[PDB]
Amino acid sequence: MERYENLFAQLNDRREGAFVPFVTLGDPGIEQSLKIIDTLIDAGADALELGVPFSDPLADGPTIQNANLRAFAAGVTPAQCFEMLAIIREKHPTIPIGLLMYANLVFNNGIDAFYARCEQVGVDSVLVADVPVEESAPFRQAALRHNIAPIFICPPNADDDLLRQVASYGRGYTYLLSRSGVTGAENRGALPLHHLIEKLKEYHAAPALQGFGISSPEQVSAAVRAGAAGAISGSAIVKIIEKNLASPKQMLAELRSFVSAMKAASR
Amino acid sequence: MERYENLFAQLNDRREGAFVPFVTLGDPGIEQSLKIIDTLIDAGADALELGVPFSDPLADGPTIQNANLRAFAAGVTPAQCFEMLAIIREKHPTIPIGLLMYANLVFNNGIDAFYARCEQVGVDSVLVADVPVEESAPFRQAALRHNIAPIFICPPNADDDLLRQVASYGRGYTYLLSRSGVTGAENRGALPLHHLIEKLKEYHAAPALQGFGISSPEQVSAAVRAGAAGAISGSAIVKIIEKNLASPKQMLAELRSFVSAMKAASR
Amino acid sequence: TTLLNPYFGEFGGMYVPQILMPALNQLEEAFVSAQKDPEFQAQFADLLKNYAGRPTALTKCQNITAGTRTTLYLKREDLLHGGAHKTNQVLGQALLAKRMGKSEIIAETGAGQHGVASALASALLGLKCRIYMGAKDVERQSPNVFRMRLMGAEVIPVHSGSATLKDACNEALRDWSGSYETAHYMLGTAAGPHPYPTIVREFQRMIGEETKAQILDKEGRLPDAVIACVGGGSNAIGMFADFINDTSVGLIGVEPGGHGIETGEHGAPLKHGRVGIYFGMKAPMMQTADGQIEESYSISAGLDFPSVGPQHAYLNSIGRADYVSITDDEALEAFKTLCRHEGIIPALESSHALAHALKMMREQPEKEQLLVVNLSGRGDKDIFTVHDIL
Amino acid sequence: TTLLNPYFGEFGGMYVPQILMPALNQLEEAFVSAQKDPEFQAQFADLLKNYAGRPTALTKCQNITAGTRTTLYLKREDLLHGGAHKTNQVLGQALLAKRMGKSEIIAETGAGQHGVASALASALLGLKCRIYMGAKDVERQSPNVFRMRLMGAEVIPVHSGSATLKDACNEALRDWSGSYETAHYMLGTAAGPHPYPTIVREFQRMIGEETKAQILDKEGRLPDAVIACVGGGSNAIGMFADFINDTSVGLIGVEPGGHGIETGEHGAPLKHGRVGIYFGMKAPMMQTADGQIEESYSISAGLDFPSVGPQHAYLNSIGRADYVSITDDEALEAFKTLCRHEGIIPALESSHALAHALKMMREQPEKEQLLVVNLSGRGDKDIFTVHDIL
Ligand SMILES: *Cc1c(COP(=O)(O)O)cnc(C)c1O
Ligand SMILES: *Cc1c(COP(=O)(O)O)cnc(C)c1O
Ligand SMILES: O=P(O)(O)OC[C@@H](O)CO
Ligand SMILES: O=P(O)(O)OC[C@@H](O)CO
Ligand code: NA
Ligand code: NA
Repeated sequence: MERYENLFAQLNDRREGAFVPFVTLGDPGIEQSLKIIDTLIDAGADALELGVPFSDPLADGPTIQNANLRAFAAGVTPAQCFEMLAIIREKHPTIPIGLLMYANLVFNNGIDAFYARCEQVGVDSVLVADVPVEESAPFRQAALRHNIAPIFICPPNADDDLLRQVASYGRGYTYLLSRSGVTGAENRGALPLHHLIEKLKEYHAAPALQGFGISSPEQVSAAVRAGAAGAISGSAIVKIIEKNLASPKQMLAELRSFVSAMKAASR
Repeated sequence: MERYENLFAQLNDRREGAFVPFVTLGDPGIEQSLKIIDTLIDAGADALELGVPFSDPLADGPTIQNANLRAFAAGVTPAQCFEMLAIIREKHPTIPIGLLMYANLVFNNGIDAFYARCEQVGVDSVLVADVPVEESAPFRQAALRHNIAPIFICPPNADDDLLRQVASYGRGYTYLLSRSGVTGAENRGALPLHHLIEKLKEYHAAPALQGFGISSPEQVSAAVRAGAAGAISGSAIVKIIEKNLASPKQMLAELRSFVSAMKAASR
Repeated sequence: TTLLNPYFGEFGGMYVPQILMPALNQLEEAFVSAQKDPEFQAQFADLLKNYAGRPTALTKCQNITAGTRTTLYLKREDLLHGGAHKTNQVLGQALLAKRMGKSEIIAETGAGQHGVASALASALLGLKCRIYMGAKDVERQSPNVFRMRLMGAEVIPVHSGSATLKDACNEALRDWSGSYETAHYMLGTAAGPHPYPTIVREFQRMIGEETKAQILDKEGRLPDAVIACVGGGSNAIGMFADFINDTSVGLIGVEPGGHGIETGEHGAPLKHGRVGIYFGMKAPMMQTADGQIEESYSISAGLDFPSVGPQHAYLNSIGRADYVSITDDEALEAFKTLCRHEGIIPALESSHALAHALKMMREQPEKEQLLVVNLSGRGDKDIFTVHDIL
Repeated sequence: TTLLNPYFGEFGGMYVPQILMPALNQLEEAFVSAQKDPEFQAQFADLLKNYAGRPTALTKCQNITAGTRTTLYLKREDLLHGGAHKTNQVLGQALLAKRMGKSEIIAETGAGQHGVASALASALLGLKCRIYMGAKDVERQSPNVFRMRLMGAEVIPVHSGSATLKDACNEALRDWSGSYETAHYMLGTAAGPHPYPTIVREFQRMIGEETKAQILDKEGRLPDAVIACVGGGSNAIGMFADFINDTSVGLIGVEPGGHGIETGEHGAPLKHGRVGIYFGMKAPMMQTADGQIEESYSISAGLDFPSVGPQHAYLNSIGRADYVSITDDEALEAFKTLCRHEGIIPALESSHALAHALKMMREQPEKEQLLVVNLSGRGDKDIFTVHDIL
């Protein structure tokens, strides 16, 4: 399949950037997480970035640490996540679905088997957060054998050799980090990313989605203006979950309002 | 004065040994201790051996440790002991009164001054328990300048040089230890003391009083038969105090009964 | 690209987010440079000798072995400043931090010994130290926490996950992911992403070097085996390293068997766990069937690292080293035996190593064998634990 | 009659009941013989080196002295096996006990460090050890009491008198008065009846001998002064002994000033008590006006001996050594300062010595001076005390 390529073509025809929310699958329970995801899509998400609960999420700040804790309190397992993913794909045939995973969950039962399972349920891409390019060979090879785009992070401290590698190896989109650190809506990246963005385009990298710290409409429009293809927002979304745990209905209303606003900013 | 010499002459004329009780001055209070002492004399004590309460009585077993604790609970001081001694001498003009002291109380305000105070109140002798012959020079010299007999212990582990020294330096009586260890009525000496006794007489030592562990009449008669001039009993007496603290009248009756019995055994 | 191989066979690697790779490459290059630098080597040796108290004694234990043909020596890391072998490598890492121009230290700790060690080195060398510690561990190690603070380090409780060592490991890496330009991460064992397994072995290898010279002096030959406990693998690789090429010398590492391997309440991932990828490396891990990382269990708090150094997994795979386990009750028995027969109170960690030596002796008392146990630390810290059990 | 002079000027002597004099003469003769015996000297040196961890380091403290003209070294007895200097002399006394054919050891202890030391030496050397300890001290030193028992010693609480160190001293002597044929009394400081002051100095004098060689190596000259705390006097005489004939080297001993000398709640009998006769010797004592012996008060439990070694009273009288005092708050400040600036936790006893060095530096910061402080022990035992105060 070529869902990212079809999306970015469509968006380019409308001179629009992508708005891509992140949530942790199963936070705060399977049924509510499925409803959350449908709301994100109905309110204008162009693609999804989705996490699988893990015991030791070392690239995540407290907001996402807490989403994982909530999912674990609900008993959420990787196998349950895969069933959710199949169900999400059965409802929504074209939206790109990307996973953001920790290495041990990919390697656990065999790297090839993980990518095969992603292809069976309809996932389009996988970013493994704790696998740098230097260790990526078996992951990217397995991804490509199963028609899954392997995603790499382009960090702010990237040198030219890394840009070339990222551009060569990645598919679907390039994850352009806003800043150093871990995920979190509190901490906004402010570094100029124009140069990295141009260098990636020069090297024919997959289109760039800016992520980490994106929590407001003006940051979506800023990312698109700098030349990125879009932006990812996770902690900001997850905080709406955390603040509304006691009112599931109000939780969906606020998610709708926020995603609608963030998506409007990409146009 | 020559109270020990007069006593031993008198006793020799009656073929009798001396019976000499020990108590701690001021145990269990000044007034009761004075009454205890008068009872010991009325019941037949030939001489007295008297302790002054001290913080660290390292030659004493638990019975006498406790007498010291009781005297301290009553606030008994060395100066109060000296007043008691003067009063005891004023009541009883001929009985030999010997002190058994720890060194620090003798050295505290000056060794010479201590012996001078003993002469002023009428004491006849002083044994300093933690001064061996090798350290005795200033003590014996001060004693002799103030007409006080310096007493030495002849231990069971005594060699010939020690016997000669004890015989040369001592006056009044020689303290013949029944055994190694510390004071206490529980532990009876059983070593044959005949040889030490003969050697002391050969060297013209002061007459021997056996002490430590003497708690029964048969031990008094045994000491006299072996050639000693008498016997000292302290813990046995002190235990009668300790067991009768709640009945001062019964305490004096039992002390009378015991001293009478011990004195009868010396005849 | 790296200067040194990041793998020991299939184990090891550099599984960190991309943003931390420059910090690892910088550290590897600083280390390679320091190892050829006579001034760095002289400075490290001076602190080891005149501050930490090296060389440490090699003590023969004839009362323990009486009546048998075992001769047993203990390498006395319990006499090193701080009471455990960890002091050796924190001093070298502190010096590497200064060589790179860093002024701040981040460290993780479980039982607290690594945190005390990191705080003391940082106090001596003028570095600002912050320590991450699982909140459950903070609660049960109040003495160590107070020592760290007396030494001027900041101790930050970690409440995420299981609130124990692995979660402090995560938090340390989250911090470094944002502060690597000014801060060095002073990792506490011979594990984690390259180059840490290699640097920690080389900054502990004086344990084995001294042992070799000491045993040759006293017995005129090498040991039949050297025996060491394995929490994360630092004291054991420091003892083993100099003997790896001496093929006649056995290398035995002892993981904690806890309540017994069959109970599942143990800390023996090398022989009884499953390979995974966590904490920057591919190595045997304590983990569930679905791949969630779990804790190690031992009566000894310091054998709590839920994985093991990749060099040990490699030495095991090729059969150069053998790994076994010792239970809580076996370790307690060895602790009691050393106290009573040699007047040395061993750490409950080290007691695992001594317990396995005692089994080698007792099971074949007429076998002639010259054994060295690495006595990795002192056990004054363990007397309450032992008192309460007993 | 004795082989060696039992007095240091007017101080010292053998003020024990006559029954104990043969035991003292026997011990003096065994000691004189051992000191000329190459095999005894080799055996003692071997235990000191390979069991206890001698020589101990001499550590320069540049962070503490920055900005001043003081250079300060610490002699690291905190790194000796057991954590304090007491281990040196219990090993020698254990060997003297065996030389005389004795199989049992009696010892007293206040804070417990001497009891642990005696128990460890007795465990190593096959002696049956019994320890006397004031019941008030038993209650407040549960850790030490448990260490003694883990090492196989019998600990007997003493309830007489004040139920503290002096009363344990008495009880030890009462026992020996009855058991001297089979038991050696392993006295805990350089005090008591001759020959103990002399034997304990000679079995501690390697502290000063090593210091001298170490300072000559590092600075090419002797110290301007060596500074040590004075509880009973052992660590201080062990540091001072080798420098007594080096007239340019100051010898400063530091008694505990407690709450302040003027309060009367102190432990400084050498400069603020009165000479008496107790514990077998004539020496300055804490005592009332009527001559009853009293306790020493200090925040540090181990500076509790209510008198002082007769050699110190003699060195003071002739002006070869100078004695001063340091209060509880000064000792606490020095403890905090060493932890934070050098990463070493000092015993609160040793902290008195370090506090006086810090005053010498701070009061005249432009005076050039090379100082050695005897760091008599480690302070891990004192962290609760310090935590509670703070
Ligand atoms: C920390 C510690 C250990 C365990 O760590 P390793 O890295 O496996 O050596 C073992 N012994 C002691 C005394 C420790 O402090
Ligand atoms: C016992 C002790 C002291 C006091 O005793 P001294 O005989 O005066 O040395 C001092 N420092 C430490 C660490 C001790 O354990
Ligand atoms: O928005 P943040 O800072 O949580 O960063 C995005 C990540 O969660 C997911 O891609
Ligand atoms: O009878 P004892 O054993 O107390 O010994 C006597 C001493 O108290 C006094 O001389
Ligand atoms: Na482990
Ligand atoms: Na003192």
